[PDB]
Amino acid sequence: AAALPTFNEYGQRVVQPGAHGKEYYRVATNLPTVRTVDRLDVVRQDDEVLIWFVGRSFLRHQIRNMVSVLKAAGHGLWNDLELQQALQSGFEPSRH
Amino acid sequence: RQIRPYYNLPSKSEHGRKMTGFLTPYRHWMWKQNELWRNV
Amino acid sequence: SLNVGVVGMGNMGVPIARNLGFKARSAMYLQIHSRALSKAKRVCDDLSVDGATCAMRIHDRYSTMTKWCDVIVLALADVKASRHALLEDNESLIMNARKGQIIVDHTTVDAETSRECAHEAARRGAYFLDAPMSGSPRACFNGQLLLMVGGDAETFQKMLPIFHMYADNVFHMGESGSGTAAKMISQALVASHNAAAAEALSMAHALGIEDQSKLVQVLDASWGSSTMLRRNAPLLQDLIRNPDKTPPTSAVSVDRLLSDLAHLDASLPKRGGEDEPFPVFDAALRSLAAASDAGMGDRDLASVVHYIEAGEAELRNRT
Amino acid sequence: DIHRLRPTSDFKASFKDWNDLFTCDKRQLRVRGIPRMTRDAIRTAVQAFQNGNPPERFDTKEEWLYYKQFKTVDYSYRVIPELPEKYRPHQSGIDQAPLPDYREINKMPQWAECEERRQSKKTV
Amino acid sequence: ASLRYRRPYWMMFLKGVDNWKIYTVIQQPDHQRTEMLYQAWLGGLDRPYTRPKCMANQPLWLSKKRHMLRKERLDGPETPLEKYVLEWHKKFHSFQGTERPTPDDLHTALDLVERPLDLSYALQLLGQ
Amino acid sequence: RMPRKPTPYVRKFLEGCPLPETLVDDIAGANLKSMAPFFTTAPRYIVAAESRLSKLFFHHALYPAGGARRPCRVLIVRGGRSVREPSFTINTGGGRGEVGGGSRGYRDPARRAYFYARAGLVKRASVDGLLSPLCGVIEAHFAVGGEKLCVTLAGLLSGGHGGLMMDDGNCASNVRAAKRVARLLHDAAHHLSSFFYVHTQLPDSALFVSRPVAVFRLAGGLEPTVHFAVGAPLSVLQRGSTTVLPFGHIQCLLRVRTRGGNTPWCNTAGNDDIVEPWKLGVSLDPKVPFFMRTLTEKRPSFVHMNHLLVRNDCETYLLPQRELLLSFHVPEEAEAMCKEQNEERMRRQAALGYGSPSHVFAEGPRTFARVLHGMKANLAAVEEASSTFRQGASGSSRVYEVRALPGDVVFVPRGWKYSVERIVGTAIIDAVAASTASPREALRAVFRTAPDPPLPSNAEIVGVEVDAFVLCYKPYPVLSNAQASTYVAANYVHSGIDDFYAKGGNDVYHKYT
Amino acid sequence: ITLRPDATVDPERYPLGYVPLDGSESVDSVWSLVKSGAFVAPLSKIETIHRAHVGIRYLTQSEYPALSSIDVVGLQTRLKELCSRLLIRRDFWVLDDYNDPELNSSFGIQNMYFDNFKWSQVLWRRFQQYVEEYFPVAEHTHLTYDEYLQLLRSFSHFEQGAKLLPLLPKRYRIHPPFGVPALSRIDMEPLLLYSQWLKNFRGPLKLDAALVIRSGCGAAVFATKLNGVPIVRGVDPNPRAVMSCRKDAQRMGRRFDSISFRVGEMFPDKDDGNGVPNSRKYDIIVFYPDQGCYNLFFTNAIGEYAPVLTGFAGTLEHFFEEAGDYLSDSGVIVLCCTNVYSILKPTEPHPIEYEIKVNRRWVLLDYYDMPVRGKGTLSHTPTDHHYRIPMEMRKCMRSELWVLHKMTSIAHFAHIHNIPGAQPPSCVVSHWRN
RNA sequence: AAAAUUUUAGGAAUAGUUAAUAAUAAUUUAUAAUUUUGAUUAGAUUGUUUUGUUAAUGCUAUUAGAUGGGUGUGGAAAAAUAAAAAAAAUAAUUAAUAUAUAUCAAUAAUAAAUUAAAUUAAUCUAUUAGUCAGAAAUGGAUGCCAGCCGUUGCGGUAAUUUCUAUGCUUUUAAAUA
Ligand SMILES: [Mg+2]
Repeated sequence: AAALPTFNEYGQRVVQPGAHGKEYYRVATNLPTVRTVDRLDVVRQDDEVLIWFVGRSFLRHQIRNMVSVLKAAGHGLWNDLELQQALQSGFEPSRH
Repeated sequence: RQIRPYYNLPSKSEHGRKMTGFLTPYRHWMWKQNELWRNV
Repeated sequence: SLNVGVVGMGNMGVPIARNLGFKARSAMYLQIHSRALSKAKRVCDDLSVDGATCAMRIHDRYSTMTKWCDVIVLALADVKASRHALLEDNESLIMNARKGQIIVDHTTVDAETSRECAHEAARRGAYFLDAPMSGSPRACFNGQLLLMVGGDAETFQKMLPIFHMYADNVFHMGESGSGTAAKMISQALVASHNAAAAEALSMAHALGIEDQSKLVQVLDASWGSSTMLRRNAPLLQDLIRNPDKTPPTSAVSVDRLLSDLAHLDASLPKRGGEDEPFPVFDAALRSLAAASDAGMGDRDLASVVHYIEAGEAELRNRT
Repeated sequence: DIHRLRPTSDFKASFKDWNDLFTCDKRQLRVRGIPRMTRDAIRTAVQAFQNGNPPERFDTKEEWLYYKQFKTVDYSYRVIPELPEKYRPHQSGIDQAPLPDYREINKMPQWAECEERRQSKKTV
Repeated sequence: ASLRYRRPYWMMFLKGVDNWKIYTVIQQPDHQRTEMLYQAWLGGLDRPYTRPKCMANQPLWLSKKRHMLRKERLDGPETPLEKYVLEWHKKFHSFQGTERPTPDDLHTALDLVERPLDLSYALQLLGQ
Repeated sequence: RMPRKPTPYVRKFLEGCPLPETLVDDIAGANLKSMAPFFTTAPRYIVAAESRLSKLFFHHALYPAGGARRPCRVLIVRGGRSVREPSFTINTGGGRGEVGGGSRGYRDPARRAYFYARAGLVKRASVDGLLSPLCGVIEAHFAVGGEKLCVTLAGLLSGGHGGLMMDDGNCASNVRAAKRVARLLHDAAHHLSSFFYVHTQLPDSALFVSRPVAVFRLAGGLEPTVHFAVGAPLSVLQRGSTTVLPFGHIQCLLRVRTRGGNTPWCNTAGNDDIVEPWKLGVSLDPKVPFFMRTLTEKRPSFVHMNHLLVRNDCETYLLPQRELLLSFHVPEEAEAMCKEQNEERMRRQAALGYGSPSHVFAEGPRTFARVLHGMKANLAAVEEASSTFRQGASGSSRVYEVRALPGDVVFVPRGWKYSVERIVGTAIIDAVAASTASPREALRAVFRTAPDPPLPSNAEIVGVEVDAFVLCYKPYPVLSNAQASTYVAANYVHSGIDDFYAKGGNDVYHKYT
Repeated sequence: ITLRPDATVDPERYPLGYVPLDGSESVDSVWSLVKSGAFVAPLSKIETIHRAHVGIRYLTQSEYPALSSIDVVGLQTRLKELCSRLLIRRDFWVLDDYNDPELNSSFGIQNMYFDNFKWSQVLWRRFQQYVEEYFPVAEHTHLTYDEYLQLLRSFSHFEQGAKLLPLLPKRYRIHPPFGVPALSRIDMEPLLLYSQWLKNFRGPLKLDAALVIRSGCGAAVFATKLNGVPIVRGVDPNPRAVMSCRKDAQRMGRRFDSISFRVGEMFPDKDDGNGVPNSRKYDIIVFYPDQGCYNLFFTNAIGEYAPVLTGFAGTLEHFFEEAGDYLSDSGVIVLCCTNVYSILKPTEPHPIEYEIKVNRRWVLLDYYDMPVRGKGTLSHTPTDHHYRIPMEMRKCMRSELWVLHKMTSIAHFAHIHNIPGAQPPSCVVSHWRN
């Protein structure tokens, strides 16, 4: 949306090269981060919660981040919109 | 501004104003008194 | 318009109905009730002979007064008579109250009495106002009284032109029960300032000051000034310089003050845990009680000066 | 109280008696919690009664409420009617002018029939 | 409180119209069609007609025609008194008439009473 | 011009959307330009604004611009109740002049809000504060033998019928007024505590005379009036020698309790031991988690009397004193008139074969016939949505449930039936718990605004309360075919209304003679 | 929202699941359709659904008047129920008055925020891509009109700025992306009292490292840096609000440099014992909680093994428990509320007075209150209906401010409690000992 | 009614047209009128010794206004909206606030202005910092790597470097005079 044509502060038409067609119709990821979790169960036992992750391959700290997201959801902090935006945010290649 | 007192002639009219400018002779007399006091 | 009905004719009950007959120029209908029908017929004849502008009715029971009048105002003698007329009777004004009626009580009663009267009137749907009177009967005749109305706010705003017909100073204390407490606090301050003025003039005579007419002029311009100090000091000068002289009788007496002070200790919470959470209040009350039983009860309120040391007698021996 | 925007009769509880009403200036009317037009009307009525003019004026509330319901832009006591989009009967669906049934309206009424029967009884 | 500057000057002292806001926007073409269809809705005209620009009511020649063309409410008079009522309205109830009736003309209407329905027609001429 | 500071950039020209004048003109009922065809029986809600509703706009609200013949709608006006003081003549002063006539409407509202900061008691106002001393002198007229109270209630019925529809043959009015209350007391004998509703005149205890010829005034000093009410009020003859009643057009809607043989309270309840069916997918949290519904009181169980208040001789203006629920049963002639008018307009304006699509708003060229069919189908959806179908005796009609508050004006036409119930509070229903069971089990918080009901052959009159003031006006004229064909609303935007309601209807040759 | 026509009211006459409007019937006829549970969406123009949106919200308040505290929570539940039925289609660009490229005319609230030439030429396309991120064309065949109005207001915050007046001096603007609740005129006044408090009590109290909890749009974080606090850190559970607040800190000049934003539920992590982040102790911790009409009423306890409170009292007891582990000694906590918990819920006891008198973990050092000066909505969740405060509730509301310190740090603030004009509790006067 | 004085980095044509006239309301006459001493059109565009600066007859800024089809009314169209310009009986003329408070209501600070130095009295508080010579900052920006090597997602690694505020209205960096 920011790379679409817009009139600037002086009124002249500017257009960024992101909304051109090569960067406009650009796929999201390039690394094989598309993974399968076959089973994800949250079971309330007596005095504890058990989060079962059944999947063939997992990424680095994927389970420990999904547990934090599920704990934040258990306190009632997100909605469907924030979860979808976090899932479509993708991979972030920076530690800070 | 022309004063419309409550004891003027009322116009029983639903298509206009509810009080006319028709005075009482006491109002005429006191208006003449105030007219003379302005005339000085 | 609103129909008004005044209940009770005593020394203070008559001029309220007289002013309601005078100032209401046939706009608000007047009804008169009394403890006896002969007194009500007498005050109706007295209102008729001197010039009556509004029609007035005479009733022997409270039921016609309830079913006819919107506003009921009561001016009785004692607390128990108003308690009998308002709650304890079978044809009671509050127990048979109409929804929207306004019942004002001008008697000095206890706090629990006004509380239960307001509770019964709020359950019946009516509005009860407690507005105890402060002033003289001739000041009530001239139209100067002090009223402390407790009750509803908009009901108090509805009763302001009726209250202004026989009183100049009409104040709103707040909710019900706050109007009957203001007279208690006022007469407690009257007793405390009278005791303080008596002790101060006793110490003035002890110090040897011969000019008291100039002492009251400076004491009125100081921070220890009071209206009771202006009131009692010319009598207290003669009662100090002539201690054998008997004090003269007044309209306000020691028993008249103690009758309203007898409502306060019943309306206050229990003092028995600390045995004295009110030092100068009981210090004035013991002096008034020592002035009452010695034969000076019906006389003036300046008789405390001979019983200042008698107020110490219930403090040294009871402890 | 003659004006709609000067509710003078709403502040009867803001004064204790006659002298308190007649001795208060506009600053004391401001600190009592009175709006500007209302306290101006109160002070003007008091100063007019002091000059010998009692408040004898016509209440202009209902007349202005009548004149408010039209679309005068300046509230100048004129009458400006609203024109709707369809002001003729032919465009509101009515095809033509309604014809009256001339045989129905030319029948004799019931009192006329009763009087004809009474005449036929009394003549014979 | 005058409408001197709110409406055109030919509407000066104008009262009793249906809606005077109609005749300020007649010259617009969607309202010009509505006026000519209304004159056909009122009848009495063989050609398309619009009322003049400086007139709010109908003209005097046009309302005279529609009053003369209007069929009377009483059709088929049986009694000669009922024929005299139709002669009363053509003479003493015409459009913008000037001549008044005569007390001798009321005597003619009071001499033709045959049925009790005729007294209702005759006494209403006595009230006029 | 205006002083504007120069900027080296471009200028923003906003065309921002305001509050529409047509929207507030339609809500306040003062539009006078909306041409609305397809006359319906659904009720119309009008929020009364300050100085926006008068007799001129309410006449067009009764008779709309489409050429109606009869005011066949219930008209709810939120906050339209007016209060009038009595007028009197000043003998003193500079001359003789009449003052005192004023309206307390639109400025002093009912039920002032009580907000304060400090099973649970909150502060509210359920009764109208202005007319409550007027309600008190009516409720004390019935306060107490029992036969004297029964003949007092039978002697004060409105017109002998009191709104109730009962078959009475070979019987005068004074015996009919006793037979109706005898039927009510025979019907309410089986329940320990029940109630019924009647229309009553004002008693003599509420009317006092004043010496100046003779002027009667109300006991509370205030008169409940409607300033936008058109026509003339209903005149009833006093029987005791027939003269007019002084306040006969102001009537009362009495609820009477039977015996046989301002602090609301809120409580939050808990429970011990497919959520959104309109939504396609499954959501992590529901969009509407809670519902709010109006709580009504319990009706005792039910041959059975009609218990419907019908005024066949007058137009009704209901001014409620408490929160009520009115279930209006539509008469058959009104819906038959609306049906024949709508189908006449459909066969006149839309003579095309319409193409027969799947539904009304289908894809295709929107002709005049398709627009008319879509508007008629939307009107039918509005009628089916806002109403329910009940059964009577072999009879069925529309029932419109209307929530009436203190301070409103509910115009009911003649011939319309209605049941009246008292609103007791407000509940909150969880939407996830109501997906499995009834909403009675899904209650989360319940506010009870009415703590009323106490618990201390024939039946005995226990008490009498007034729930509404009924202003009865003379029956508004029903236009004929020729009168409605020539009725144009643009002739009635300024004048001609009092002649429209004084004379019968309008003139057939009005303004084109 | 994608409709399911089988669960609707009339699936035979209206097989699409909703009732199209066509802009001919009155608003109360639409209001009777929505009260019966039927969905409505515009057929041709946005003006039909916009006139149906304003009129229904005015008609519902006329039927349920706000007469007490229990009438406002019922009206908010009813308005949330009815405004969800007022739909608009997903492809809003096929409607008639969306934009006209020749007359430069459009209907909607975009005319209040954007130019007519800028919208009808270039900004109608940028708004079409702005909706696609949050509400895609696949998952949604229809949108709530309140979601459409919030997307237009948040597109203005994305395009241009949003000034925080009178909190920020006319040139510092924030950009809340979507779903981040911005502050109204009523919501600014608890932060205006706090900004006057921080302007005077910085230096007598030596406030250096501030911590802001539940920042939201970040308006509480930027007001602390302006008053002279050098080190501020914000914690917000919304990740998109954290990215936007730190981007606006770079946009707002060089005097907002030591500002940091992390994602945390209420407090920071404080889980690593070997990394020792316990050395970062703050001397002032700010909390500006949200007060929604559904949040203040349903406060009750839940949980068997971990008994916890819900709502506003459960949010306060989370703040009152964990703040001692992140505070330094001789440090204070500042709470900014709006006195609506005492108005909308008067039967329950005071939740802040329940911590001081009962739990005895904090000491009331200072408390301020100020009446509410402006009008508007209060703690508005973004994708819901707008509800402005009525007059009788607005004159009773007050902007509160509570300053508490630790029970263990009485001896440091003992010389603050013995000054004239202060109210020391019974526990502080036992520890002073003259 | 008249005189009079505008600008364009790449400089050329203009016209309901000029004068005469027994001509209101021009059926005629003429070798007509503007323009290279810069026209018409197009672009920019209220003007104004009122602003700012300087040694400066230099450079640089401006917000008084007007408005051939809305109504021939009115003396004059200036008429769809303005805290006064008090508007035909002294409404008020002591004063200061002169407005909020014309107090509710769909509605959003997008936007419009503005930039201190008391406007009644009922006692009683006012007055940035334990100073930071440069040392500090879970304060920004910021990754890289093959593990004998398959979607197992271990580790180096609590990564290291680069820009910083502040003092210090004795003031320092950027543009202009
Ligand atoms: Mg020639």
